[PDB]
Amino acid sequence: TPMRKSNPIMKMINHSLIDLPTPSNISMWWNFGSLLAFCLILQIITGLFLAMHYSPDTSSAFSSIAHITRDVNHGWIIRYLHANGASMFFICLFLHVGRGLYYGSFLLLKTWNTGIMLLFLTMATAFMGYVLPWGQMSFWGATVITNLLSAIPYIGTDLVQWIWGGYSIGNPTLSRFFTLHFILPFIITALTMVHLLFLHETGSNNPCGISSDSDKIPFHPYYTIKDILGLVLLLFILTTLTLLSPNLLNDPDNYIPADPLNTPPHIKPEWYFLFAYAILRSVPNKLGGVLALFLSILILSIIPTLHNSKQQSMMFRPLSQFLFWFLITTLLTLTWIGSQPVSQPFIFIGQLASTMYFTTVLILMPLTSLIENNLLKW
Amino acid sequence: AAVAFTSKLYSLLFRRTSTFALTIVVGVLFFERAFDQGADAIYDHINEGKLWKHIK
Amino acid sequence: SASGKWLDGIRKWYYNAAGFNKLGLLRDDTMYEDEDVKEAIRRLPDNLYNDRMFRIKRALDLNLKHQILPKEQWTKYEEENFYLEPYLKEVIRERKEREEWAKK
Amino acid sequence: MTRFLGPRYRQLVKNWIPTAYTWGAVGTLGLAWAADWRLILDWVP
Amino acid sequence: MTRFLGPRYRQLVKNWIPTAYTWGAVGTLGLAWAADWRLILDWVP
Amino acid sequence: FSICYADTGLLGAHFVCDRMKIDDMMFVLQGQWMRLCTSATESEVARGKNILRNALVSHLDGTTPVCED
Ligand SMILES: CCCCCCCCCCCCCCCCCC(=O)OC[C@H](COP(=O)([O-])OCC(O)COP(=O)([O-])OC[C@@H](COC(=O)CCCCCCCCCCCCCCCCC)OC(=O)CCCCCCCCCCCCCCCCC)OC(=O)CCCCCCCCCCCCCCCCC
Ligand SMILES: CCCCCCCCCCCCCCCCCC(=O)OC[C@H](COP(=O)([O-])OCC[N+](C)(C)C)OC(=O)CCCCCCCCCCCCCCCCC
Ligand SMILES: CCCCCCCCCCCCCCCCCC(=O)OC[C@H](COP(=O)([O-])OCC[N+](C)(C)C)OC(=O)CCCCCCCCCCCCCCCCC
Ligand SMILES: CCCCCCCC/C=C/CCCCCCCC(=O)OC[C@H](COP(=O)(O)OCCN)OC(=O)CCCCCCC/C=C/CCCCCCCC
Ligand SMILES: CCCCCCCC/C=C/CCCCCCCC(=O)OC[C@H](COP(=O)(O)OCCN)OC(=O)CCCCCCC/C=C/CCCCCCCC
Ligand code: HEM
Ligand code: HEM
Ligand SMILES: O=C1C(=C2CCC(c3ccc(Cl)cc3)CC2)C(O)=C(O)c2ccccc21
Ligand SMILES: O=C1C(O)=C([C@H]2CC[C@H](c3ccc(Cl)cc3)CC2)C(=O)c2ccccc21
Repeated sequence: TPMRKSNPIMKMINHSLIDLPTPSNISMWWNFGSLLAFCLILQIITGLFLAMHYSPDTSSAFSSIAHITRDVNHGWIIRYLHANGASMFFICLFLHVGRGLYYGSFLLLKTWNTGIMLLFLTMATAFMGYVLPWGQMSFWGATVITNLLSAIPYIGTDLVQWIWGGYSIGNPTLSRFFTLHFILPFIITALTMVHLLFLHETGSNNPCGISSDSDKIPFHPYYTIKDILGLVLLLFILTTLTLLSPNLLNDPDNYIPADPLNTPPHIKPEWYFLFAYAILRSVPNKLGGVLALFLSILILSIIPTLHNSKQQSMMFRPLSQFLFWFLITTLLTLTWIGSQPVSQPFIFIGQLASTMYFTTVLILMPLTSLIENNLLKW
Repeated sequence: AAVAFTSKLYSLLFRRTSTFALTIVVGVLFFERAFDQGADAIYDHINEGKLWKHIK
Repeated sequence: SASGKWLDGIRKWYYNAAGFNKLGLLRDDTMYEDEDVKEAIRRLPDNLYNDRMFRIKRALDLNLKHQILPKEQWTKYEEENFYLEPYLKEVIRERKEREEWAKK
Repeated sequence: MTRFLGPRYRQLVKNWIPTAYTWGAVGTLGLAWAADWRLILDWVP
Repeated sequence: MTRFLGPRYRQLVKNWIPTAYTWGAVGTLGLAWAADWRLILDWVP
Repeated sequence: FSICYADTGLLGAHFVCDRMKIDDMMFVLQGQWMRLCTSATESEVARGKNILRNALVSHLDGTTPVCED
């Protein structure tokens, strides 16, 4: 035998990414998982460096970041890279989800469920990093997200006070944010390995939705060079964002330190969250609002159950495709509404967008699938 | 027959992997310096009169 | 009555919109292989099995090459063969019978 | 589903009812004992 | 070991000497280029 | 095998395998090729020369092969 197959560690590597049988015909939409992994690695490295200069204390957090960006050699670009890498991470994440919704890869149940877990974990992590600078937006974001558990009817307020460690947001809460933000990424790493373990038991779905076991090619050299090309492209975009236009996504209100006595007139979270914010804004009831907020993501878990089609992929299903793109526009609409004041036109538009989101996932797609079946005479 | 440039290049340098690697390190040594100098020249030239190196 | 011609009209429209005929594929080729479908495929005679396998490989190759067949070679709506339906119906009957035994 | 409507399934469910409510008792009393839930524990002599 | 004393092993080592010193050149120049090691790089025109 | 023509030829190998052992066999064959290109030694070469001598003299036995030659 070759050494490639002489040994358990080596043979696992070989079954993973040398002699793995991959479909010949998968497209660019399948590159975004490797880019996700790359992004995780980038974040961990840049974070370990930042960590050695940051101060988890409310009387010096802000100024520690000032110190990083002004006195540490090239510290400014390390900061820039961390912040922009998070944004890239979520871009890839959203595109990665959407692929699977379009091409019917949710029928790999274990992979799909571990994906949902990973989405949740990544969001938690990103939010707990966003409050560390202790600027004016960070503070009130913390406040809202930790008051969320007050909606639990019997035990909520006590949960809030047990997470605060006191009567209010304060120094004891910031160190908790920092410990959790430190530890979560590694749990994410382990669960990613489990995710891929589950994947390699079946292999990759493909655009046509039919079995590809007659035309499998090896992962090396084809997809090795293909993914390397994808990485080069991602690095070009990331560099241009870091050096040529660093302030594109930046928010001025987080360059004012925190003031516990004043909330600013215009409130806006980080962009990858706006849509949830809009959903949360759309229900005139506290408990109902929070419930909707969490269901908006948890609803992905029952898509496999509502599947009626005989065919797996939307490639050959046009009515389906039309609905898919309408759903994507509803999400864009929620993102846009999240940016606007809480005033009447936007209130009404947001409520319609929310009802149409759930409607579409839960009702319209199942019924169009049945119509489609009937048109093909089965 | 026709001693052509790329064939000499293959036979002298690229045929053996060690020598290919050596060629690569030697090329990067000189590319780095030439490329830096060109870029710095262009940059300096785009905004003459505004950099403190010369105002000094 | 006319209603037959009308329904067949919309059905032909939907078939051309789907476009698996552009790849040289039959409808029964495009099913997802659940348990029953795999058992129906097991039951095919050799000639049908081999024809199916080649047709599918050819579609995959075209998809790899972002191309389609010449229009002259597209599958036409009026002369298609539902070769797998009969076997599938039998498989499903058998499973239904067993279920019905299991509740007594 | 529609499959699980029939005689055997009724008989089979009846077979497991007692074990079900016994595990229910176990879970309820354990929760109460673990959270010193006075609403239940104040009635224990 | 004592096994690897003999004619074939001498011939075999001679076969690989040149590749060995070429990889040595690669490693040395790379280290120097990577650490801007002036001790070597000051002699490059 | 070696198959010669006037201006060209084929130089290679032929084998039969069980379907689960094609990859290993290709690996072994190409590895022997690389070995000869990079690392040959005198002791084996001597053996090969003797095998070739024996073949040449063995073939030319009887009139038919000689006429044909
Ligand atoms: C100061 C900042 C400077 C920044 C500079 C940035 C420079 C970036 C350079 C990037 C170069 C990339 C090169 C990649 C080569 C890869 C080769 C390869 O294999 O590709 C395969 C890959 C496709 O993969 P695949 O295997 O075919 O699978 C895909 C599908 O499954 C296939 O499915 P299908 O076949 O069904 O699909 C067919 C069709 C489907 O077609 C449709 O769906 C229909 C579309 C119709 C459009 C009609 C026009 C618009 C709508 C008008 C409608 C009417 C309006 C009426 C209004 C009325 C109002 C009253 O889709 C296509 O054919 C798409 C092709 C084009 C892709 C474009 C990609 C854009 C990337 C943008 C990057 C932006 C970020 C840059 C960084 C910025 C930093 C600040 O891509 C290609 O084949 C195309 C390669 C070439 C792409 C070039 C892109 C150049 C972008 C330049 C942007 C510059 C401006 C930036 C602005 C920034 C603002 C902030
Ligand atoms: C979320 C927080 C609150 C959670 C509270 C939990 C409430 C429920 C607690 C139940 C405890 C008793 C369960 C016994 C189950 C035995 C099953 C079994 O197999 O037994 C036979 C087995 C094997 O026995 P055996 O093999 O010799 O024979 C058994 C054969 N039969 C059954 C026929 C007799 O025995 C064991 O080895 C069981 C070991 C169980 C060890 C449990 C340790 C206690 C852990 C829970 C208490 C601590 C909670 C702390 C909460 C703090 C909150 C702030
Ligand atoms: C510890 C810190 C200091 C370390 C310094 C390292 C010094 C040595 C650097 C050597 C660089 C060049 C090696 C080339 C080897 C190519 C082998 C090969 O298989 O090539 C053919 C292969 C395949 O080519 P092919 O398949 O098309 O054909 C090859 C066939 N032959 C050989 C016959 C022509 O090409 C590759 O894909 C090789 C990619 C190599 C990528 C290397 C990236 C650079 C990484 C090192 C530099 C950065 C160091 C940073 C240090 C910072 C310190 C502060
Ligand atoms: C910094 C700000 C960032 C803002 C947010 C960025 C992410 C959202 C981007 C939205 C726009 C994305 C446009 C992508 C290009 C679309 C091109 C297109 O329409 O091509 C159609 C073409 C048709 O091909 P086939 O049907 O396969 O057949 C062809 C072979 N014969 O390709 C497709 O349809 C492939 C579609 C794949 C999925 C695309 C998903 C895009 C959006 C994903 C993210 C949306 C938000 C999250 C959704 C899920 C939420 C639970
Ligand atoms: C002092 C300045 C620095 C000098 C640096 C010198 C080294 C430069 C870089 C050299 C890289 C290595 C090139 C040669 C690798 C040879 C590998 C080898 O012979 O093993 C191949 C063979 C392949 O396996 P099979 O497939 O089973 O083979 C069957 C074939 N039919 O064996 C293997 O499995 C691979 C074994 C790998 C061994 C690698 C050894 C690396 C040694 C590095 C030393 C570095 C020293 C640095 C010193 C720094 C100063 C203190
Ligand atoms: C840190 C987050 C994640 C990482 C690092 C990751 C990584 C990967 C990688 C490398 C692949 C290989 C195939 C490919 O790139 O398409 C993959 C496939 C897949 N991922 Fe994930 N993923 C993540 C999150 C998710 C999420 C959020 C979902 C779904 C909600 C998901 C569902 C899937 C599925 C279904 C596949 C296989 C689909 C197919 O092959 O057709 N993953 N993932
Ligand atoms: C999935 C992985 C990660 C994500 C998504 C993430 C995200 C973020 C975000 C969005 C910020 C705030 C950016 C800003 O305020 O401009 C941040 C800050 C920070 N993160 Fe990360 N992070 C990750 C991994 C890590 C790791 C592993 C560490 C290890 C210590 C770390 C350490 C820090 C530190 C110290 C800060 C504060 C410094 C600053 O605000 O510039 N991060 N993180
Ligand atoms: O990119 C991958 C992939 C993997 C390649 C190696 C990546 C990776 C990431 C980080 C490190 Cl340190 C090493 C390898 C992880 C993703 C993997 O397992 C698949 O199964 C797959 C299938 C289709 C298309 C692409 C892929
Ligand atoms: O009022 C808010 C608000 O409502 C949120 C919200 C946004 C959505 C978040 C969210 C929670 C859970 C999930 Cl799964 C996704 C997003 C929770 C915090 C903020 O992020 C915020 C930031 C800064 C100032 C004010 C605010």
